[PDB]
Parts: sequence; structure tokens; C-alpha cells
Amino acid sequence: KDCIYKIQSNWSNLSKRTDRPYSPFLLFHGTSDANLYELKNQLFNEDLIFTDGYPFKGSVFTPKMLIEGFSNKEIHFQFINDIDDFNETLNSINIRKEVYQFYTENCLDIPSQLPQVNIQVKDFADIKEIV
Amino acid sequence: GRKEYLRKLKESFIRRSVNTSPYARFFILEFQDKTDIKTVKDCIYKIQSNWSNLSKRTDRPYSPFLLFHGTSDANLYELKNQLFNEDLIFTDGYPFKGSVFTPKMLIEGFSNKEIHFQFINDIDDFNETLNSINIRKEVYQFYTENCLDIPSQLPQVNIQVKDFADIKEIV
Amino acid sequence: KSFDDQKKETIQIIKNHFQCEDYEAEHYLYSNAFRKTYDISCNKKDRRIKKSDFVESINKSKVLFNIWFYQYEGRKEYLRKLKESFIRRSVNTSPYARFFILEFQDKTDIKTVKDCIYKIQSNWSNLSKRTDRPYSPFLLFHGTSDANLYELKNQLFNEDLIFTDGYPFKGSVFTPKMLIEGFSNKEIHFQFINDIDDFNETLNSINIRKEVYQFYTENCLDIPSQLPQVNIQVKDFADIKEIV
Amino acid sequence: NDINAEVVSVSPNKLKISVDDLEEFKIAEEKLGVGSYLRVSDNQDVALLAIIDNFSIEVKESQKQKYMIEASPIGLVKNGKFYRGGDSLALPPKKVEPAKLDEIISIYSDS
Amino acid sequence: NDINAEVVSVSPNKLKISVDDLEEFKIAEEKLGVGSYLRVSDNQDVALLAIIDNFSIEVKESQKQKYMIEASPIGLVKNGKFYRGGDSLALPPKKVEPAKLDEIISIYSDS
Repeated sequence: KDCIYKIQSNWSNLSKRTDRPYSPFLLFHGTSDANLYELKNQLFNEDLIFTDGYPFKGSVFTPKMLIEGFSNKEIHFQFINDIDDFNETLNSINIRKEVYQFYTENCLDIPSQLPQVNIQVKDFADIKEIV
Repeated sequence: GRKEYLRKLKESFIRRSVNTSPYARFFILEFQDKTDIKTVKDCIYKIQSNWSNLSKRTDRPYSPFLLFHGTSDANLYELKNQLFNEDLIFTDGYPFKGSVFTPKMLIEGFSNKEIHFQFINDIDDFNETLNSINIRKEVYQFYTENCLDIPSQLPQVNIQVKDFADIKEIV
Repeated sequence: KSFDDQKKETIQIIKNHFQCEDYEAEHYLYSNAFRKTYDISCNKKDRRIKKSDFVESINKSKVLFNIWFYQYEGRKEYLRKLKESFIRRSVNTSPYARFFILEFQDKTDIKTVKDCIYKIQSNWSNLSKRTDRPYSPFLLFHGTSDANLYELKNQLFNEDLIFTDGYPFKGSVFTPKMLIEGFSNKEIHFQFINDIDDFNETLNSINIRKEVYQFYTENCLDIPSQLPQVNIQVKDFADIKEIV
Repeated sequence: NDINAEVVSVSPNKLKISVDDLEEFKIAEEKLGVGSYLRVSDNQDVALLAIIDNFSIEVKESQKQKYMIEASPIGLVKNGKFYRGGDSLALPPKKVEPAKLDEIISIYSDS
Repeated sequence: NDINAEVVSVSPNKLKISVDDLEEFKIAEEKLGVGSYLRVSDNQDVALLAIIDNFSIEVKESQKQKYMIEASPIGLVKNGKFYRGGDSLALPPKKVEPAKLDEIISIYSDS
């Protein structure tokens, strides 16, 4: 959560002055769905409003929700559940994409057409100060 | 160290802003078959962000001119197609299919805030738009092996680079 | 009988047969049935045919040219007869995606083609600076070489008739969305559909009400049937100017 | 284009027409006077006829010339035939040109 | 939605109606005339019925068009039966549609 709050604070601009807002996209891997939903539930409790493409229960994945949430000033960032949600989101985005990868042991496979950077950290605590 | 070679090349020929004046800045980047498409796109986005002023506060906007050489038209047209899908709006004097080179489209796109930069297809369109721009024009060259010939009446810099990736932090 | 003594009898026998309106029978079905009656009558060998398939040949969407009602009342009345039949106009023209498919061949002069483009754009576009919903017509030309077609596009750009065609740069794939933006762009006067492949990809990208106005001389295409079509045969391309 | 006039506001019996561009000065002198006839349409087939009731041309130091014309619709011209009764609604903006002689003649000949 | 009209101001015998979005262009020509009937409601069951008193359409270069309609609440219709009122209060904003034929006929027949 301290890493997500630092990514959202630095790499988003949702001020009312601007007219070209942006929000970061967050993807997590290597964890179970139990603590992934626990992290999502706690972030939504502290008014860190996000979208993951599932606007209701039993919904199919809607990347249009992440299109609107990227430019929405009231939506702080975007959540991505796993790799199938990530690849379909990439095709739906038309603007320039950059993939910022932070990992310790396992690194995810990224399409080669995208600008990628890979950071190997000693543990997760270094990510909040690197970013 | 590699940080020192970038620092020397960033200051020897290139200036940080060149006083942010509206000038016909020409960026000639030497594209190879070995050069990946996406590392050209990072150089184009860095050149466009640093060397244009399309904000609504200004009254004297400007946009850079981009020219590529040394590569085939197959991956040259492929690069231009990707840049248009990512809303990096450009012009090259060919507003429709089967059009002649219209250098006045590059003239209007230089002062247009909705057109981010100006593409130039090859040499013949490069010299044609040189005589159509009346204001001060400067040429910046970033090449690895093959250097183009620039007319001697223009302010030109020629910067040798080890590959295409180090052009991005020079500009 | 007399010429006037058979006019009011031929219309009614097909008016009740198809259950259509007055312009759909006198201008649309009477005109097409006249030459298909004349075509078998003017044939050298086969003069009498059976009319079992005659009723379905006249029901085609094309409004066929009729030479006998061209030399009778002249070009100032036949073109005036087609104008209030299928080119019906109102006080307020709605922002519809109107498609104008004109047939261009090698004997047609570029200048005579150019005057019809100026006529179509003036009547079927409202590019006003005070519009909240501007609209511009789509133009499709066919039956000509690309070199002869590119010369028309090149001349229109020099006289400040700015258009879009889905190809903003060399090597660009055809983008339908450039034409849709040009429909709502006040600075783009009309849209130039290059060919049939660029045509049918633009119909799928348009959700608003769509109208097709086709004017040709011998060659006509297969526009999809769920649209409204107007297919009018003329002698020369200058006849198209007086109808639109 | 000699005359560039456009309907900018519509009342039930009144039209406000703004002359954006006036290249030909002769058109304003003889065809844009009070009592003159205007053709209000976006097309050449169907139009709305109006009579100029009032006008005002205001010029200022730095801005554009403001030429505003008040008109009242009098009828409707379809395919060269005039229909009396100015209750038809023209949705603004509508391109305005001075009426031709045939249109003014058809006001009284057709009714 | 072919027409998006809406009551913006309410006076004791007057309604001020803003046509926010007009799409058909035939609703304004025939059903939004100077004597036309409108149905004023937020539900399909109970409505006001009003006669248009006045209208004004204005277009400007930057901002959206201002199509403003004056109407007077002649009565009330509940479940297909019209009650001649004139004093029933509608709280703005209220969705405005042109009155159907059966609703206009119900004005003079249900009393």
C-alpha cells in the first residue's frame, strides 16, 4: 500500500488545472487471489478509487472502464488482475505505453513492441523509494 | 564512463533549449535496418517533447521537423503508422493519396498546436521545404555510419553516436 | 392512341400492383418499364417475350434513363423532373452522412467533374462557424484510372477545397475515423472515398442516418439494400449538376 | 463569395441576420436596404423568403465590423414556387443571400 | 432521444423550456410551433399539458445553441384523462416532449 500510494502520488496528475490528466496502471503477479482482493478492498476503503475493468459482480472484463479511468480525475489509478487482463488492456490503449517492471525473483513476460524497463530490487520496500 | 560521453555530446553541439525561440529545427536521424522501431519512437517522443511549444499560453508556437534516411520505405511507413495511432499527429506535405509534395502543409503544421511535429520523407522533400521556410532554420544531425549532405548556408551540427539509443538523452 | 391518352392508364396498373406512392410509380417504375418494353421491340430477332420476368426486372433500385422523355421535353424539364422526385429537400437539412457516388470516365473533363463537386458541397454541407452539428458530404468516384483521379484531387486542394480521404500521409493504412472527423470538421469541406474497399469500411464506422445518392451513365454498383439509395442514369456528367 | 450573411437568431416572426463578410459593397447599397428581400436557406432547392425590417452596422476600434440585419419571414420558396405564410421554422444558422428577381416576382404571381 | 427539452423556469402561468438537444429537425418544424402542445412530466402517467406561447433559437460561434420555449400550463392529464387546471405546479426540471394526438384530443373531450 505504501508503494501504491507513492506510485499514484508521483505518476498521476489529477489536478483541476490541467486538461490532459493521467493515472498509472497497477499489475501484480506471483500472489494468491486472497491477498490480492484484500489489498484491493483496503485501498478502496481509504478513498483510493480505482477500476479493474469489472464494474459489477459477474462482469466480463471491460477495458473501456480503464480508458475512462485513465482520464478521470476522480479515479486515482487502474488495477490489473493478471496477465490476460493486461494484454487485452494493451490492445485497447491507443496512446503511448511504457511498462515499468519491479521484481525480486520472477519477472513477467512483456511484449517486445513496448518500451520496457526492468528493476530487480532486494525486497519490496526499496520500490517505494526507487519510484 | 558512459555517463561522461553523453554529457560531452549533450553540451558540445546540442544546446539545452536554444533560447526556446520559434525556429525551423530540423532533426535528421539516421535510421538503419538493424535499428528497432520502438527505440526510434522513444527518440521521436523525446525530440517532440523538448523541441516544441504547443501550449495555449504562447502566441509563437513551433514544432520540430523530422527526417530519416538509410532505411527502406517498408519500415519507414510502418513507423509513421504507429505514431499516428498513438495520437502523435504529424504531417509530411501529402494530405491525400496520390498527392504531390505540398510544402505549405509543413508550414501550417509548424505553427499548428494540434500538429506535434513535421515528418519529411526523403531528400527531395527536405530541400523543397527548405526553400519554403523563410524563418531561421537549423539542422541537427544524429548519425552512426552514414552522414547526409546539408546545404552550407544552414547552421548545422553533426553528432556521431554509437547506436540509436543514446540520441534520446542528448536531445 | 394519343400521347396523353395513354399516360394516365399505364401508371394505375402498376400503382395498385406494388402499392407504392406516386413518385415510386411514375418516375421510378414507368420510366424503367419503357426501355425494357423498347429493348425487346427494337431487337432484330426476338421481338415477343413473356412478361413473367418483366415485373421483377423493372423493380430494381436503379432509376433508368429514358431517351424518349429526354428529346420530348428537353433537358430543362427531365432534370427538373428528377429533382423533386428523389432529391426532395426541406428548409432544414439534417446532419446526415450523405454519400454521393458519381461515375467518372476518361472522356469526362476534369473541369466538368469539378463543377459538380462544388455544387454538391455547397448544397449538402453546412460548415458554419455557429453550428453545433456541422455536416459534409462523402464523395466517391469510380470507373476512372488512379492517375486521372489523383489529378482531380490535386486540383481541388489548390483551390482551397480542403477534403479528407482516410490517408493523412504516404504509406498510411486507410483510416475510417479520419473521414468521420472530417464529417464533423468545419475546416474540411467534403470527404473523398477513394474506392469500393474504402467505401464499405466507412459504412460500418457510421452510426447516424445514412443516405446514398448514386449518379452514373452505364456502370452501377451494389450498394447494400438497408440504406436508402437513389440511382439515377444520365447522359453526360453535367446532367448530375442540375439534379443535386 | 461577395456576401456572407447568416441567420443567428430565430423568433416566431423575426430573423436576426449577421453579415460576416461583405466583399462587394454594391450588394449592401442596393440589396441589403430596408424593405429588400432575402433568401434564407442552406440549399438552392427549398428556401425561406424574408423582408429586411431593420439593420445596424457598428464599427469599433479593434474588433470586426458588426453588420446585423433584422428580417421577418414572409413565405417559403420550393422548386421555384412561392408559398405565402411565414410560419415555417428555419433552424439557425442559415446562409442568407439577396433574393433574385424571379423569387420576388413569384411572391405575387404564385399566390 | 429525438428531442431533449426541459423546463428551466416556472412562473404561476408560464413555463420556460430549454431544448437542450434537437436531433430529428422535424419535431421543431411541426411539433414545436407557436401554437403547439407539449407534455410536461417526469413520468409517463401524470403530466402537464402546455401551449407554446413564444420561442427563440439563438446560435453563437463558440457556445452551444439556445433554443428557448415559452409555454403556459393549460391543464393536467392523469392516466389518459385530462383535467383542465391552469394552477397545477410543476417543479423544474421537467422533461418536455411534444403532446401526442390522443392527449391533444383529450383536452376538449374529457371535460
